[PDB]
Amino acid sequence: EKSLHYLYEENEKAQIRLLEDEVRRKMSERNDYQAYYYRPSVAKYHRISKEAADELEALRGD
Amino acid sequence: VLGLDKRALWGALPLLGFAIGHFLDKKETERMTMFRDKSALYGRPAGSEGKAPSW
Ligand SMILES: CCCCCCCCCCCC
Ligand SMILES: CCCCCCCC
Repeated sequence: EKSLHYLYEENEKAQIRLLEDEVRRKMSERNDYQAYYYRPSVAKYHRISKEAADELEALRGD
Repeated sequence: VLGLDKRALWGALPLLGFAIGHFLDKKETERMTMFRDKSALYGRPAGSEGKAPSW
């Protein structure tokens, strides 16, 4: 029965490892989730420079 | 006739390791208590769970 319990645990671990292999393959194929294969690009600096150019339009003058 | 002199008192430490390994084996026997009586070969049917466990 210890062999039965260890075989059940190892078979469920093998099934979860196979399932996470298909999940990681489908995640890296389409780049869908933010966690693993997502290469993050931000538009923060473009918005910062556009906001700064918007404040600089008010300060033009004499 | 044994030949263990006064330097044989160092050997209590490997027997302590034997006790540590035996305690860890007992704890792993306690960890594997799922399917203790639910196996199809040694498991009695329902209504007879009032007896002591086999191991
Ligand atoms: C030379 C004296 C040897 C015995 C005393 C020192 C070692 C003790 C070990 C105790 C292990 C539990
Ligand atoms: C590797 C474990 C050493 C200590 C075991 C203590 C057990 C009570």
